[PDB]
Amino acid sequence: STETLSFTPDNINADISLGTLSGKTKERVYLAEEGGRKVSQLDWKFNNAAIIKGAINWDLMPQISIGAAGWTTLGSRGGNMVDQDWMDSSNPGTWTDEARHPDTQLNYANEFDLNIKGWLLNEPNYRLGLMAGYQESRYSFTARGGSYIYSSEEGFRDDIGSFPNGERAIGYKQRFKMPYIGLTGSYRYEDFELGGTFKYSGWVESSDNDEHYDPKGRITYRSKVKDQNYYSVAVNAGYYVTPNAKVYVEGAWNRVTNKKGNTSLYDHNNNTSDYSKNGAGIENYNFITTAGLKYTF
Ligand SMILES: CCCCCCCCO[C@@H]1O[C@H](CO)[C@@H](O)[C@H](O)[C@H]1O
Ligand SMILES: CCCCCCCCO[C@@H]1O[C@H](CO)[C@@H](O)[C@H](O)[C@H]1O
Repeated sequence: STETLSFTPDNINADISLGTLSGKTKERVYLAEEGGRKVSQLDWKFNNAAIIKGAINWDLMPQISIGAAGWTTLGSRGGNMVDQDWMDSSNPGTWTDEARHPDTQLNYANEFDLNIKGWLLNEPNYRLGLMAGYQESRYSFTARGGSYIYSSEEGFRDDIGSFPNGERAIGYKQRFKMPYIGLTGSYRYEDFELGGTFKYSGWVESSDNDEHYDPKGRITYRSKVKDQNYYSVAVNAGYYVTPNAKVYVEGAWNRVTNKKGNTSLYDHNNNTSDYSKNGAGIENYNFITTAGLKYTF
């Protein structure tokens, strides 16, 4: 089993699949000089965005395998976005302004992953291995128009208006660099196979770019968070239609826990910039449902 000294650059298997990606990311702003309370929060979300997913696995030795994976959206997907503010420092906890944007879309999203697997168990009917790898994912959104419910000077959720259809918009990009460790495995009875994979990271580095388009309030925000936590849980079920062709179905969840980081503001109008330590926060989570084929050459 895992105690067999040999080399097999010959052992390779490919994995191609289709499915959907659903998720949500929360963009937060904090005021250091005010207890570090939350003052802004943008909630970008979207469901069933079609994606193509694939992997190439090299089972070089009984002890270790190398793998490269990736997925990307197959076109855009309309979503939703909500922007709230807590301008009342005497009542932080209840939002004072809420802007809704149904006209939002996930322009695109993708991810690649390179890893190594150290097999603890490697038999014909069951596999258990440690993992170590690196992943990078990107997201890009755009919100347009929408309605609001702001708070006047001496009022509260009174200034209930509406935005110019298509005007004032916002662009939001993100990047997640994730070095990680994991556990993967699968048991096989007859031609049926059940498997799972778990990932963890405490070294995540996320960064985002928020574009506020409006020849009036045209600002650019940039944030970066470090040593952020990441968790992932995936499970699959499949059948060996042929000795070396597995048809399978899979479900994956993953989360990036919120943490504070630094942010930089760029006001194009006044050509003024502003830096604020621990002024930003970033978090997200995703659900990936997929089905496909794993061919072992
Ligand atoms: C097999 C891969 C097919 C990829 C094609 C995806 C087509 C959907 O893609 C979408 O089409 C819209 C209409 O033109 C555009 O406005 C969007 O920007 C684009 O993302
Ligand atoms: C078989 C594999 C098909 C892959 C289809 C890829 C279609 C490319 O998709 C494109 O990705 C860009 C990201 O840079 C987006 O900005 C574009 O709006 C999107 O259409």
